[PDB]
Order: sequence, then C-alpha cells, then structure tokens
Amino acid sequence: GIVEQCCTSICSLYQLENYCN
Amino acid sequence: VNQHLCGSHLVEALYLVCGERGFFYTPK
Ligand SMILES: [Zn+2]
Repeated sequence: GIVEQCCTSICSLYQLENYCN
Repeated sequence: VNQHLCGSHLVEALYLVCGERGFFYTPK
C-alpha cells in the first residue's frame, strides 16, 4: 500500500515512518 | 502512474526517514 498511498498523493515523513522496521 | 519510477523515489525517502531502523521494500 505504500505505492498506492504515496504515488498518487504526497506522503509526509510522518506517514512514511509507518513503513520503517 | 509509473509505479516503477515512483518506487525509486519511495526507496530513497524511506532510506532518509528510517535511517538505522531500516525497512523492507515490497512492491505489492
Ligand atoms: Zn524520478
């Protein structure tokens, strides 16, 4: 879902942290 | 809608944001 969530619309670093290890 | 070109950017962003925690990148 990162590709769906952040390619059509802009993701903040706050949203992106959800994908870290 | 070029997900492959988009993905290239995503991986660089995750590198900066995750730092030492790292990440798993799955092109699902
Ligand atoms: Zn590019």
